Amino acid sequence: DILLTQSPVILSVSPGERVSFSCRASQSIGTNIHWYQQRTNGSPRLLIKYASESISGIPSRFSGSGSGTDFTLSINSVESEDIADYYCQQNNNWPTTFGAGTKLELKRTVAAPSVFIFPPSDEQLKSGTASVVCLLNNFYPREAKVQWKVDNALQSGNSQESVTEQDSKDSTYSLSSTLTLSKADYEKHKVYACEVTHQGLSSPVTKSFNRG
Amino acid sequence: QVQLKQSGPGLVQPSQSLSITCTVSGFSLTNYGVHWVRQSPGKGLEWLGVIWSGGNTDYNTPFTSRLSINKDNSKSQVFFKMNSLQSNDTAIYYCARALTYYDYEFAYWGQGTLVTVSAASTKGPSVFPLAPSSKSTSGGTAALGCLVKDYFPEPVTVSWNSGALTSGVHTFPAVLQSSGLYSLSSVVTVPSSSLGTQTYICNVNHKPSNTKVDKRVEPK
Amino acid sequence: QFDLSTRRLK
Repeated sequence: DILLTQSPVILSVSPGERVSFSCRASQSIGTNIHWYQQRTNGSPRLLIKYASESISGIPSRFSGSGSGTDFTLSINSVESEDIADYYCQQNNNWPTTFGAGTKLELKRTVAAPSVFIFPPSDEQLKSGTASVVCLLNNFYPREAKVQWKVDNALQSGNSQESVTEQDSKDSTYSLSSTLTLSKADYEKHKVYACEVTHQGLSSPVTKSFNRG
Repeated sequence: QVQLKQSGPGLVQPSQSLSITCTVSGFSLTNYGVHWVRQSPGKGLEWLGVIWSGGNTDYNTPFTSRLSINKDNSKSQVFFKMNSLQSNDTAIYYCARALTYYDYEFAYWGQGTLVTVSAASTKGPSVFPLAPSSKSTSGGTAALGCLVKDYFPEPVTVSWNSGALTSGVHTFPAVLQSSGLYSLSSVVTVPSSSLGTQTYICNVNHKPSNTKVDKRVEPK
Repeated sequence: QFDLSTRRLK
């Protein structure tokens, strides 16, 4: 099989800049290469066929070049909606094979998260478990720290985080931190606090609530 | 328009078989080949095989013995069946159609079927409200959401107000808990003044367990 | 590395 090597694994650019994706083949494949865009939760979308041929309904900012072993997908001026992974495909040799993909990330201005905290529902407490949720909304860059405290006791290892993929419209991220405890411990304490550290804040932001 | 719609996502026991149906429209199977491609953590995009206009099949070398593709032209259906799945066969499976009948430039894709190979049982989620409050309001914007807890396998879909609410929606990637069940939250920010006037409902759908829940979310 | 939850490289 042809090995297709895409480089680099991650590209990071700002809107309006040109960007180029590289695809190298293990032996010559003429111009038999196609390029695909994959967005979050999406199926691959055909951008360019046969190295440089345009595809109906694909924006003009996409173009391709190359022949032999070395190929390039270009975006002449990057838009926020181009945040995706990109894959090349050869079909000069059976079977058709795909490269491992390059991730496109967008830079933007620093944006501080908005922080919200949600106590567990009475509904959930009926089941014997309490989930306390801390939401950090629309921030940049991705790195942030969430620290839980129950009655001044620092919590560790009893929470999980999830981060959305980069927003296609404003390039920010969102983060959820869920602190999980039993109904019994929850009823045993009063003050529930999520302290958030981020580059866009001039000091840690604490959102808290007293049970009841 | 041209469309490829795949059967719902499902769990497959180890050593057991995977069956997916691809129902097409916008073109006739007697004129185009339908291909099958998957996407795994281990091997990325991987072409599995094809059934041509005339019914001939090709299978990528590693699958010549455990793969079978068939079709019903009159019903516009293509059937994929793979045998003896190990856990590294966990992946997204797609059916695809090319631009020209003989070619491999995949211009049309199915939505993809997330396939989980695991011995565990299906379990539907519980849906708990993430109630808006003053602790979740800022600048006349309130945040609110739904906690979709303790389900297996992935995925669940979540929408808001039956699709009419999409702006300001963030539905988080599922995380695997220690219990081996997944969990996620879906949040939305809205004007706080609309909380007394508008209804907010998260539509949670977990197909593998046939669980559909509409959860109304109110200030407490 | 491809992640089945987001369908994105992680």
